[PDB]
Amino acid sequence: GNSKSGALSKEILEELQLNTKFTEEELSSWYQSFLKECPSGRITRQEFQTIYSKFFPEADPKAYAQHVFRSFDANSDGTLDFKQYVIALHMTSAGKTNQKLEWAFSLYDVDGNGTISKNEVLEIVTAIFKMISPEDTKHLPEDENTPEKRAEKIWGFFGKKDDDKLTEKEFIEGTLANKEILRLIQFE
Repeated sequence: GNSKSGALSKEILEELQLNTKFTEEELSSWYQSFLKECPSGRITRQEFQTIYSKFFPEADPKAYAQHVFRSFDANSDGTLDFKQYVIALHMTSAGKTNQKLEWAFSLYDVDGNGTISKNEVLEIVTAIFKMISPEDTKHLPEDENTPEKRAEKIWGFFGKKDDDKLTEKEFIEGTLANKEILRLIQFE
C-alpha cells in the first residue's frame, strides 16, 4: 500500500541480480491491483510465468525464481499465494527480519517433508546456476562450474550416508558450527 515500502522490493530484488525498469511506485499500483483483481492473490503458473517473464526477462524463467515458485508447493498445478510467494523470492537475499535460517529449509525441501535429500539439493543448485547465462557461466573458475560439481561441496560438507536425510533441526546446527558453510551455501 505504501509506495515507499515498495522501494525495498526493487533494492532487494536488485541484489538478487534482477533489475526492473518498473519504478517502485509502478509495482505498488500493480501489486495491489493484482491482488485485488484476483482472489486475495492466488495465481497460477500460466500467470506467474507471464509476470516473471514480464518483470525479469534475461533470467531464464526456468532458473532461480521458477524453482522457487515451484517449491512453495504447486502440486497438481492449482494455485498458490502470490504474496507469500514474493516473500520467498525476497527472503533469500534481504536481511531485515531475524529468523532466516530454519526458514530456508522451505524452498530447500522441494517436496516438503522435513527432510532434505540429494535430488532436492540438486534442484536448487541447478536453478541458481541455470539463471546464470552460459556465455557468462564460463567466466567463473572451472572444477566448480557444474551443478553436480558443487552438489558435492555442499552435500559433501555435512557428510552423511546412513541417515542421509537432513532435518529442519540439524539443518540449523550443522550450520551453527561450521562457518565455512555460510560462504558457499549462499543461495542467491
